[PDB]
Amino acid sequence: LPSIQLPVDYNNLFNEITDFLVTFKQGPKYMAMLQKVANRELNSVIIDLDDILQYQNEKFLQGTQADDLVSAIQQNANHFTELFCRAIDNNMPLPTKEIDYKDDVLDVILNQRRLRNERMLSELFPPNLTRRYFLYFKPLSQNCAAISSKPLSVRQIKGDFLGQLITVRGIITRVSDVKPAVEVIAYTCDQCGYEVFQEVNSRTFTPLSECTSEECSQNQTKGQLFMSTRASKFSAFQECKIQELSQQVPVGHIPRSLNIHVNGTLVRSLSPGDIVDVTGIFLPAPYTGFKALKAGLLTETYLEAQFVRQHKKKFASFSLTSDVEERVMELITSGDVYNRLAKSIAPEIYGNLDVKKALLLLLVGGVDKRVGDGMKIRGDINVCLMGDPGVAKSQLLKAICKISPRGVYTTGKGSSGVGLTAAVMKDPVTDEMILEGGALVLADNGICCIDEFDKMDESDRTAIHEVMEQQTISISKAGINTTLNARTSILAAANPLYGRYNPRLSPLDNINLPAALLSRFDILFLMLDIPSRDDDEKLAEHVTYVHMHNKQPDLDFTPVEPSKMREYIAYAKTKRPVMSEAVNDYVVQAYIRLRQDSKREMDSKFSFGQATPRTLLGIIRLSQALAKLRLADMVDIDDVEEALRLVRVSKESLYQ
Amino acid sequence: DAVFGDRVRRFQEFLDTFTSYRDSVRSIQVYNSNNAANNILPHRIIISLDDLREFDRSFWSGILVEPAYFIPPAEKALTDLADSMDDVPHPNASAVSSRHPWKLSFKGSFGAHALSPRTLTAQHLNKLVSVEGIVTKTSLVRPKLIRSVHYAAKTGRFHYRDYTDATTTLTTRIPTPAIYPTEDTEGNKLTTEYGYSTFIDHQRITVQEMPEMAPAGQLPRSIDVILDDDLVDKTKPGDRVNVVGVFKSLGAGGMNQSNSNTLIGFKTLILGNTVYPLHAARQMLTDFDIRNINKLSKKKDIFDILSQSLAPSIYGHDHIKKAILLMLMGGVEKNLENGSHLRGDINILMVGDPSTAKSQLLRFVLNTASLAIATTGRGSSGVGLTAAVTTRRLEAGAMVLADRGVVCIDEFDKMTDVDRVAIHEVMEQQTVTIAKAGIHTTLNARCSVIAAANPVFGQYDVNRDPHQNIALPDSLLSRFDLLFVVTDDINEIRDRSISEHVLRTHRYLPPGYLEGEPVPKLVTIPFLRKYVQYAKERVIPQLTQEAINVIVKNYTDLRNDDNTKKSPITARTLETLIRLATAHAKVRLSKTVNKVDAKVAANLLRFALLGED
Amino acid sequence: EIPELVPVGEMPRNLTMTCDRYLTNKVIPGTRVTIVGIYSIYNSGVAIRTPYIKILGIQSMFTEEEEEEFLQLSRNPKLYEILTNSIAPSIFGNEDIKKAIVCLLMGGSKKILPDGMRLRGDINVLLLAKSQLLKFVEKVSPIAVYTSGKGSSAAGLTASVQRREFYLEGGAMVLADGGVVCIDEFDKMRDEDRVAIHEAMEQQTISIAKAGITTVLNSRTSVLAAANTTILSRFDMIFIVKDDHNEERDISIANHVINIHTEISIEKMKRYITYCRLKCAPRLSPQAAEKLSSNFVTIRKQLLINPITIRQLEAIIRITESLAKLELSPIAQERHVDEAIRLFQAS
DNA sequence: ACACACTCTCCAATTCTCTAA
DNA sequence: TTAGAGAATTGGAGAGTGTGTTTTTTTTTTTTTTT
Ligand SMILES: Nc1ncnc2c1ncn2[C@@H]1O[C@H](COP(=O)(O)OP(=O)(O)NP(=O)(O)O)[C@@H](O)[C@H]1O
Ligand SMILES: Nc1ncnc2c1ncn2[C@@H]1O[C@H](COP(=O)(O)OP(=O)(O)NP(=O)(O)O)[C@@H](O)[C@H]1O
Ligand SMILES: [Mg+2]
Ligand SMILES: [Mg+2]
Ligand SMILES: [Zn+2]
Repeated sequence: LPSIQLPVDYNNLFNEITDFLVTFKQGPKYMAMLQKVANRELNSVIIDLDDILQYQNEKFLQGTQADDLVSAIQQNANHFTELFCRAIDNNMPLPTKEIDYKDDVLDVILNQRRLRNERMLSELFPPNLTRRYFLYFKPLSQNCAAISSKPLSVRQIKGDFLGQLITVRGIITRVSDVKPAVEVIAYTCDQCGYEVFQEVNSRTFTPLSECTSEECSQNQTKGQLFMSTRASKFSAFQECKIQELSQQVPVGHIPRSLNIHVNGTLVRSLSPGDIVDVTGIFLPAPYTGFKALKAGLLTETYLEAQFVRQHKKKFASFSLTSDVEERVMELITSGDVYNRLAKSIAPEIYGNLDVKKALLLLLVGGVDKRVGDGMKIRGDINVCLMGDPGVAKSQLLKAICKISPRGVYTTGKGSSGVGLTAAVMKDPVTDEMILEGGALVLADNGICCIDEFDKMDESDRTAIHEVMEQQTISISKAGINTTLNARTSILAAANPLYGRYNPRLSPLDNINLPAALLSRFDILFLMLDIPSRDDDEKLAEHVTYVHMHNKQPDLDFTPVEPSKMREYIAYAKTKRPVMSEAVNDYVVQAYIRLRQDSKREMDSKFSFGQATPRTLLGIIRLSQALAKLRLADMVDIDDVEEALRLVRVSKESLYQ
Repeated sequence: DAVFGDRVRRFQEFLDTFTSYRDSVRSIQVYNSNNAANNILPHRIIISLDDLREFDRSFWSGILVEPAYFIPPAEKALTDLADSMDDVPHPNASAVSSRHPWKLSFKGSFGAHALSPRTLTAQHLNKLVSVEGIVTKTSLVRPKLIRSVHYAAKTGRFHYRDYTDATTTLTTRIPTPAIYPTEDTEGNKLTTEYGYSTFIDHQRITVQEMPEMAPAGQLPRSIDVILDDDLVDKTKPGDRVNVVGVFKSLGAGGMNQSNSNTLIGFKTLILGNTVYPLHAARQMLTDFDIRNINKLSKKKDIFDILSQSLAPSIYGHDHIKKAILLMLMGGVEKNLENGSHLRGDINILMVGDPSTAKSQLLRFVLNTASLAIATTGRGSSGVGLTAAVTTRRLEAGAMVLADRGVVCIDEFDKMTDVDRVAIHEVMEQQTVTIAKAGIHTTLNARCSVIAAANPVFGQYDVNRDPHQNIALPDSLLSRFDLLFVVTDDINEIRDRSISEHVLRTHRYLPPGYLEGEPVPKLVTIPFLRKYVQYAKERVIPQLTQEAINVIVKNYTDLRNDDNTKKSPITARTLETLIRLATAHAKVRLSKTVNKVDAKVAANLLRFALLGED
Repeated sequence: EIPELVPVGEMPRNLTMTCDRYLTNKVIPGTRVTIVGIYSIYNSGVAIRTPYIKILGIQSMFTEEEEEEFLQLSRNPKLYEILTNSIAPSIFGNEDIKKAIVCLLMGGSKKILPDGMRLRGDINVLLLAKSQLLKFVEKVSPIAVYTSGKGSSAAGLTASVQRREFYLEGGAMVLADGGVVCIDEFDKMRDEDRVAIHEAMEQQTISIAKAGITTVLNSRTSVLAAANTTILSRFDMIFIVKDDHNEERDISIANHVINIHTEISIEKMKRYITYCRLKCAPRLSPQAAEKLSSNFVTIRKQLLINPITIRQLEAIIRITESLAKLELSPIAQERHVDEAIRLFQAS
């Protein structure tokens, strides 16, 4: 009933929008996109607010006043999706190329309807019915920066923000599968042969049932309406949920969450377990009909997604733009990348260089193989660290957990073999049975870190056997019978029996693992804490420096930063280097010697069990990883001898 | 109607007379106006109910007996005062029509209206009351609509409307249907302007009488409270709290036609006006405290004074007292630029004969640390001590609850092997991680551990190895910074001294009591708590080359020289030296660690480790 | 309905009823009452309604002259003998057992220090015929609980966690808080209670951190126990019951049994014990301190040339205070110290 | 307040009848 | 034989009224404390 004044007039802002779309350039930037839309080449338009800020600054420096459109579309974001769409529809250019127009049902229907009106004469339909494109806003760069550039945790999203454009940081908990949602519905009248349309915005609607057209009415033609899919307009819909990071929850509270909606080409971007910076519009969800009359003033709410930024680029997302090319050329031209990359893993830890080199080869991994008859062979590498207390095992393990784009960390005592693999939970109130994957599934195509491996129960450790070699999980339980994919490499850490390693016994007595499991690790590294006045002094001088400066001590060596390291590793995981006959003869001859030496010494104090055929393929996998890191397309004997050295060094700790 | 204006005038006279409230309005406004140009303070003021009594008794009793007729005009007058004071020009679209007035809160002298949930009675309805109890439940936060704004497409005019519900206002009005208008009076189609509309936060809680007051094992009684705007989420379950607000009734009570024959009663609530906690830990320093703390720190031997003032009722064990003081101060926690973490908190273990004050000394820490949890070793399971699953929801254990605090474990030797191994992560990585059916999560647990145990043979046997006397694995003993062995060696003068000491202790009488009625210098514990709090918040000592020169030499000699030492020596021993030196420098309020601190830390570690100084 | 009215083999019938204004909050559960009210029906089959009643009416520290008697008792020169004689008078002999029960009923004095440490007031005794004394103690004590070693539930003596969500319940150590508790066979204690009673006795608390529960329970009580090892160290005094076989005693008991089949009284003594606990909490004189410390070092030296420990010196002090409490003397004296060490011969 | 089921009422469309050219 | 003036019978347009709606196992997988 009443009315107020406000500082904003939308006519001025509409004029600014139509100038911006036809003038801005880094021809003008957005007219190329609209030409691609007109050619049917492109389905969505992404508006950059950095452009609008730049445009405002340039117009100001030319000595003229202008409205602050950037804050104006952040404060009340919902309304401007319509203004930009009307401007785009007004200014859309004509096609540059032939289209085959007859493929469109709506074109035929509207052409015939226009012809009917033309004959009869001897808005027509809602404009939403012919918008072939989607439109989204991208928030301000924080380095140019405003609230949309600054991430909020899910607790900080108060009721003040309803209507605004914001950014949210958290973990995704669940994702729905895609289904269609109506936008414009189409009907046919039987007796008078005429078509009518209806537009849907709310969660529910009543379909039409009477032909209220004036011509039909004046012919007293009370015809029947029928619905049609073939000329209705749908859009893809998906719903998700986001939840705050566990390390940001205040003490004694339960974590909170938000509902996310996604439409258009942005669909199936999110996935469960992702850590992500989502940005969008935060809105209420009104009730409808009789429910609204007795629901009260408490409103449900949700987030309309507009753009999504991931924290770590998955290795599958790689493509060699020249921006990346220029950076990998730095490492390639500098040379000796193997040592530099290994030295760059956890620089705050002194020494341990061979362990770091082994863990770099774990990050790269071997080549997947699939024979013409259907047999397949594991490409992943498995590694284990066995050693005394206080030698940085947990610390080094947790450092590698940062580099990998997909990975999880777990400890032996806190873990169930079920929850480690996959569980059949009677989760809903409806008594339904549903399968939910465990840690080894969440680490699919990544690394799984298992600390305190010696504390985990002997029965529960057997769950890992199938995943380690076959990279799959098989379940046959109440109402569920399926196989899941688990393409994951395992890294584990343990103390020997009795804690500190005991020289009175053999290595196998100290290790205390069964034969079938000890074989599934490609490398097991044995590391012992033996005092030395000389080495202890150097280690202490290094650690004390680190505590003093927060920096590793350096005179010669500069580590590569983790980002450039990820780019190099991601580029290196694409190569698939092949073997050759000269190399094959050498490794074939090496394998015989290993088994003969094992047979000779099964009695001996220097025994470590017997070399199985899985030790041959371990050599091939390590060799191929080394070939990948030098960006080759061919394994070289130089790789094989290093792969043998790296296996030999694991046992030298036994000899003080 | 006319009476509303006069009440606004009379409260304006009060606000002009008692000027300390104008300063409050103005200071909040200028603070908010400053940082807006770069957190924000709420538009709320607390008035002393005594000032209002001395100013006008007729207004005082009106606020206190008829709040629905006196609180609204008073609050209106406060908003006019804040609005007439100068404010930033050219407000934005949302600021122009925020629908956000200032709000009141009260303190002091409620008299007869200070109550508890058991005694709140139908006579007190519509009065302003104060209640005390324990929070038991809290709802989720929800937004609530109060105003909406609409733009008319053809005419270019902005329209608006307001909404009400029975819990939003002290006075009573016709309820509103929560519908959005789609069309103008003149037939123009409307659009809704989110971001210009106004929504507020809402939360319901429940408060119950304290269990100490429950009669005869009878059922306890409780009330529901309504909170909104600024008051949301300032409490959690288990809090002891005192709430101020108006006590009111709701609904039709079955007189709107029902099957009950109207035997059922009306519903009732308290509308939260102000909330205060109860202490049942933290203290806030006055200026004089800063002066005294800084002056005392320049004595020659502050460490001796402070350490001997811990548990003066316990004779002897000087070194354990010094170790506990350094534990309460702690080291400095490091986070490196690559995300790597280096531990800061000190863990202590003590093992010894029966009756040698182990449990009695362990009990003292629980009553001087700001956050402390206590448990017996056999009364706790691995999951209960770290974390457990429920319904999926994950529930914290004792080590997760004391995050930045200390945890005390008595009868540590009785804990089973299956329970002990759950602790190996928490004492170094300072986290808890679970991987069970339907759950994977990491939790933080940053505390310091102090614990007591009995040796294997019931008394310590010097004629057998320390490993034979102490049945724990080497990987666990390595995680304790200081390991103390203590025994009851029989000697004449020692026995005489201790016995005379406990007899002098048992002859104490508290100050306010006649004899037989039932109930160097030492700083008082209430001052020592302030000293520890100040030192832990305001000083962060950085390491120096002179300290490092001592630390490196001591570590390499101690590790390499062959001796009958009672604990394994590893890379973690070096960190114990750095932590102890940093904590001693912090006692001294020094901005940097010096050679003296490193020397003292070495002389404490040598005593505990090699048994002799 | 009244228990002595119900027809045999049937569970009792009941009614629901309403009251308002001054008739509210006038009664509590378990009380027998008489009611006047209108009997009527209300809405809540065919043409059928529930009945109820509207109520219109319901029916259901010391004086000066009391404490004068207690004061006259306090100045009697043989009061200690009188109270010992008044305890289980049918039981022959066993003088020191009766003396120890008097001290257990009277207790020492609680104290709190400037550094916040807290000093225990209670007493604990163990007995190795014996069934009668625990029942007598249960009757004479102002507050009392009686149990056998297995306990009344899966809580046992101390407490336990049970299960569906988990919960916790306390046994007969938590329930007797503030009073006395007596155990009828201490050897039948359960495994969890064997370890948990250490905290319950030394700390006067029970603490649990299991299945997400994290709480501490109060256990402020004096324990009397009997049976038929290291657990004896928890008690202040231990004694073994003794018997005599006079035929006249059994004949007298049998004659009394036939009579039912065909010195100070309990209530007065209970009220006196209550009065003394409320009025007096006495302190050691310096002479007692020199005496006790000299005796302590003497016993340790004698044992060294041939154990006593501080946790037993602090028990002798509590016994000494409890002996001075009978006289209402505000100070304890060498007279009490002598009888305290004399009675300390548990062996 | 929002789709439905059911009731009530008035008005004009229709067919039938009579009269005269 | 056509047609036009007047009367009677019926249909359904459409207006009105009242109404209803939100909201002890038994079998099977998994974690936890208890003997
Ligand atoms: N070479 C090293 N360089 C730097 N710090 C080291 C080195 N070796 C050991 N440390 C320190 O040793 C401490 C303990 O490391 P941590 O990873 O917890 O040991 P761990 O091998 O997991 N021992 P445990 O879990 O008992 O088997 C850390 O603070 C490290 O800084
Ligand atoms: N200076 C002291 N030295 C030793 N014990 C003392 C001292 N002062 C008091 N005590 C008393 O010693 C008794 C036993 O102390 P407590 O701390 O329980 O020993 P403990 O080491 O825990 N023995 P235990 O429970 O068998 O492991 C208490 O009653 C204390 O009051
Ligand atoms: Mg570790
Ligand atoms: Mg003790
Ligand atoms: Zn039609």
